[PDB]
Amino acid sequence: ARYIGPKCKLSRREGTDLFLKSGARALDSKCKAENVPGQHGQRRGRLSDYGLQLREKQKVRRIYGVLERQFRGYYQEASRRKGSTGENLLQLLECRLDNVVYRMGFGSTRSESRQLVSHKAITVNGQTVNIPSYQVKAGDVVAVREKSKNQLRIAQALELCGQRGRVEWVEVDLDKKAGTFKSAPARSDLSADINENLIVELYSK
Amino acid sequence: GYIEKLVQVNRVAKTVKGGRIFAFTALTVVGDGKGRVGFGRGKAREVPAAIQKAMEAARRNMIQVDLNGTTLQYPTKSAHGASKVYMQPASEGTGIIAGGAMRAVLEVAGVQNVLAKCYGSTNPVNVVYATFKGLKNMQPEAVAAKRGK
Amino acid sequence: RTLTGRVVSDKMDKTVTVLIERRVKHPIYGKYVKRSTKLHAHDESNQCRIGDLVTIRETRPLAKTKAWTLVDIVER
Amino acid sequence: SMQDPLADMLTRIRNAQMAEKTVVSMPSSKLKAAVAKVLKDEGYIADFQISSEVKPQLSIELKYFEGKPVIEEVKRISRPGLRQYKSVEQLVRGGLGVSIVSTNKGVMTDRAARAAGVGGEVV
Amino acid sequence: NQLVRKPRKRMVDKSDVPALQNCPQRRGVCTRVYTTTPKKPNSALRKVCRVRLTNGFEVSSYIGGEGHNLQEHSVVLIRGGRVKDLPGVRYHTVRGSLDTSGVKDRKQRSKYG
Amino acid sequence: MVTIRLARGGSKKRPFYHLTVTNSRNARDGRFVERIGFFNPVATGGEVRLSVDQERATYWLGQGAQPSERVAQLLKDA
RNA sequence: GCAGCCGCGGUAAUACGAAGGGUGCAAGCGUUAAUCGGAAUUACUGGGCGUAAAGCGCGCGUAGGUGGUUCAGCAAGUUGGAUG
RNA sequence: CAGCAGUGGGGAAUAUUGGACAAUGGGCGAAAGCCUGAUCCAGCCAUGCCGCGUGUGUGAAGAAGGUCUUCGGAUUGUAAAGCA
Repeated sequence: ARYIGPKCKLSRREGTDLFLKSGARALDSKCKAENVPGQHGQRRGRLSDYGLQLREKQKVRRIYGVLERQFRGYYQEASRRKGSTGENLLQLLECRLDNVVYRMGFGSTRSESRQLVSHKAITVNGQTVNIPSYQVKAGDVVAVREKSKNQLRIAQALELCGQRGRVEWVEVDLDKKAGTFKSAPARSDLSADINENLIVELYSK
Repeated sequence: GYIEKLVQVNRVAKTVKGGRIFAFTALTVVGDGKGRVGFGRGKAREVPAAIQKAMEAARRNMIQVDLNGTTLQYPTKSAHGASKVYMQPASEGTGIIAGGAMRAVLEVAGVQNVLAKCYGSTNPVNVVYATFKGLKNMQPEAVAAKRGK
Repeated sequence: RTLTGRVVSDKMDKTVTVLIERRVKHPIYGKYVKRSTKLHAHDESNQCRIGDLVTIRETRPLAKTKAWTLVDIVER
Repeated sequence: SMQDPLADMLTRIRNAQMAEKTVVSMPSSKLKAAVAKVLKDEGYIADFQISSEVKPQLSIELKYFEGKPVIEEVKRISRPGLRQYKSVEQLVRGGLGVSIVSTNKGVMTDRAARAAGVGGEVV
Repeated sequence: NQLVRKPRKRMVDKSDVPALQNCPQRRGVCTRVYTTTPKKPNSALRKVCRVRLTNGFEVSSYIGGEGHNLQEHSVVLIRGGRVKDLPGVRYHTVRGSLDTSGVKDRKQRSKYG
Repeated sequence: MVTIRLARGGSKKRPFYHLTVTNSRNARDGRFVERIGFFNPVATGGEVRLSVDQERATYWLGQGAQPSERVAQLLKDA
């Protein structure tokens, strides 16, 4: 593997939020942010194609937490399945089990939804799945195992379900902490800061 | 045309008594994404004063391309000089799997299922004429053979 | 069950030699070429002549290198 | 010597579409100069009028279809090895006016079961 | 018909690494260790080792350190790769079957503080 | 003897058998005459345990082929 | 000293060797070797030969390759289906 | 030993003198069984390939140590040493 280390220094690069933080607030105030990662990022130039194709692959790949081994295989199961591989790439990243623990809201962000599925706290259909790559299917419960319920940062993570906006392709019973992966999203339910087809542009050079 | 796009810029030279006097040449394509494309060449001593002239001359000499809707009409072949260009249709999920100087002309005509390939010379000022003649010389229903097929 | 050839030799006792022409397609260039087979057949009545068009069928080997027999002379 | 006569049709046609000649006459033969019937049924009409007694010359009445002709590229013949003997793997260029076929039973194109020969496209 | 009577023969491409016959590395012994001078635009005093390879072949390899100690009968491994300045060398002595030393810190093939 | 016996497909600790009809002189993983259906000892829900195709097993037991001792105690599952 | 190519280095070095500080991709990561690709650079698909490499110095001719037109038959190539 | 393991040797380079016949073979037996380095398995090795592993949806307290003066600023830039 996972990216670990400094997560303040991540979000300057590409530009937006990317949701990689620590508590209850927002984006971009206590780490004095107006500038660029690099050797000297105080003068710029030439924000065009290849380096923005490679921003576009590497913006997605730092949200979800894949490395390029898994991510290039997600290009394979896009170009294998029929029709619209740019959206196929994003549905595969949204059916991911540590992504859904975020999209259900039982986890704080994805890198503590990765670490919450991995310590065997999430059940899918009455079992234990601890792989944060388990593709979930249309109509699976994604519940929480009943040994990690009274540990409060599970429940303390449930409040930005309302404050980040409703996801509106799950349903989640907060009484038993048990979601239901209702269906996969399509490319109007995902944020518009990403350019889905500029990863397909970064394949044959 | 409003999705302009530069292809190549070249520092060309000339000798006088004093020595090499320089001038920059830009080749630039201009389209609208719907089947209208011109290409333009211009020269100036500075880079952006020549790109402008390449934008200018490409907004005149534009051509209505008789496409099928996001693809080519039929697999075609064209050539200007030693440059030779094969273009065809693709199905629906493909993009512009051509490349280089053919990628710009087959982007600003609003095609996005190409699968084009160029042989012979790869000099982009003749590859651009050779793509331009393939696109100018198609017709889907304007067969004069008096039929429905 | 049958090949058909032109007799190209008679000079052996009780043995005739036919050429069986076949036009195969070339495996890479696609030209249809002539391509030849020179079999030995068994004419026990010793009566095929150089130039005869004959029909041969396949039998058990009658000599070394001789495993076809004469069926029927087509034309002469 | 002259030893491909229906590539001499398609060249006498092509060189007169390249000029603005009205009529092409040529001393050509039976059913593979009713390639000319196929080419100027699917296509247009002519008079086309094979007309003599012992030098039966056929006369394609080419016409010019507004501005610049409708035969752009024809030839694509076979004579040796240049060839189509296909089983459908035959031409589909626009899927239109496709490719004259020259084999065993009747000169046609793309309608019945199968069995290729050779010719070449209107456009 | 001309192609049918003799087809198109493809041209073989010889190796530009003739010694070490289809092998990644191949050890030899240093015949002689010396310096020679680069081709016309460049100028340095670049350390070569003429090595007698264990195939019986006898090639000149480059020593790409920042200072070495291949002392006239050492037992180097060589690998392919031309040095463009030195006319007529085709190999590099790899750095780590005998010696590696220095600072390098921006490593392989190197040493490890 | 022509014999009817099991051939190991599958993987390590996850066996899978094939009910081949072979020569009994051949190796147990190659050169069979036919394969009548499988047998799967680690089958679970959705996976069959045996598919033993009793019209060709009747042909070969007609021709005088020998089941082994497990194939004999798997054609008693009918 | 670098370097796969263009090439770098001769006094402010983004190319050589470094703590001021990070783009990869990660239990990997690099460079050697080999293989095909890009190579339409052996071109059948799909190339050329006045001047870039490339028309024998010219004939005549053996094998071969190819062959005008019409009616008929034939059914080896061709074509369709079936079966193995 | 061109059976398995292992040696010296060559070489850029490639393993354990292992366990059991428990399974599926095969061999003799009427059977019990007795054999079986086939095999099923354990060693060793990133050699491949797949998966996984290194606590917080925050906050100046902008600690030092690392700086240049852009002598306020950029730089570790919605970080920690607290934690439920």
